[PDB]
Amino acid sequence: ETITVPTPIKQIFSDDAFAETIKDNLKKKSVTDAVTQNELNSIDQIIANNSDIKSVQGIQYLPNVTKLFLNGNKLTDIKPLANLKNLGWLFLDENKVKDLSSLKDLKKLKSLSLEHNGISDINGLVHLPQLESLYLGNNKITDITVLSRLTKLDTLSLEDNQISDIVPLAGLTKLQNLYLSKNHISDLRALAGLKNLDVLELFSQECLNKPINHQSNLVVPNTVKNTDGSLVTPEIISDDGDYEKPNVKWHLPEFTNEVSFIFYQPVTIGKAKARFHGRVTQPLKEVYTVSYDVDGTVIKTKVEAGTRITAPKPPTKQGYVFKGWYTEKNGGHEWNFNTDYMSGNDFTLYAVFKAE
Repeated sequence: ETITVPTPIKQIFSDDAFAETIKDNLKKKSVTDAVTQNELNSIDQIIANNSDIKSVQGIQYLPNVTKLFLNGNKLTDIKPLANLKNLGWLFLDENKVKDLSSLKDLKKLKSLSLEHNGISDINGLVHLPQLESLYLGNNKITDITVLSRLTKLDTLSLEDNQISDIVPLAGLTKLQNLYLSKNHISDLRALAGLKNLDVLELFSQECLNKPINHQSNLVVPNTVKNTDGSLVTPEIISDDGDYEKPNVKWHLPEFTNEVSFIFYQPVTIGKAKARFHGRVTQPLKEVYTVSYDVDGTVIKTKVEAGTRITAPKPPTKQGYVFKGWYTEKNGGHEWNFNTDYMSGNDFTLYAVFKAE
């Protein structure tokens, strides 16, 4: 990883955009100009944001780089970084970098920015417990279990992700700046002990409940909790709903597949002021009851409209032969379970028998 003769910049740095970056850093006239290892050793910092760079191949010949600004490029592989032992600041916003394993030996890294990279798996960050700043906004992260090992972070941005479980942050008492907006957070109890916060953002939380059946009189528990576990009063409720603590209630005379409510709660933690803001969405299934009548005795089961009915075990009446399930006791037509789907209303099916 060392050149032994003067070598043109373009020969080492194969990406045309990155070659111009080295030329400009060294104040050279052309990417064809020859450079020496002593000149490469002199590079402490590279600033090449928004420069259409696809590859940093060649950077492994720069042992003394401590600061690397590469926001807004087209990078995917970062393996050439693997042995830059003195790298302290790495900014890789707006790329497509997913293989964080190349970072595992960068033990002097103090600041890491990886926003807008499509990342979901951050487990590779376990090898960087010394990090002080971490920017992971605009990604697809759900599991932040690993962050309990990052006990040196004072700055953490996780905004615009898919996080619901923030329990791994509870012990990270060094945090001073914490950006968590645009996530799925409904329970702030994990934040209660972060007494050193100065800046906190908690806006636009989208919280999705598991679906329940639609009913005429609907009750859904309020699941939004402050740092002390207390319920956050809804800011506004859809469909003319009302808040009857601890439950939100609606009268829905006609079926609808969703209700929702928005919440707002001012929050103070340590010296930090924040606005806890978000929406809880409740999907609803339209279910009705099939009643099976067997000579006056009925069993009822609930079935979603538009789905197939599972036929019950047929009744066995001595001296007769079961013929089918009919829409009326005396008369009507027979229900065909393989092709007729549950209707949008309650109804009864009647067992009919015939003589031997």
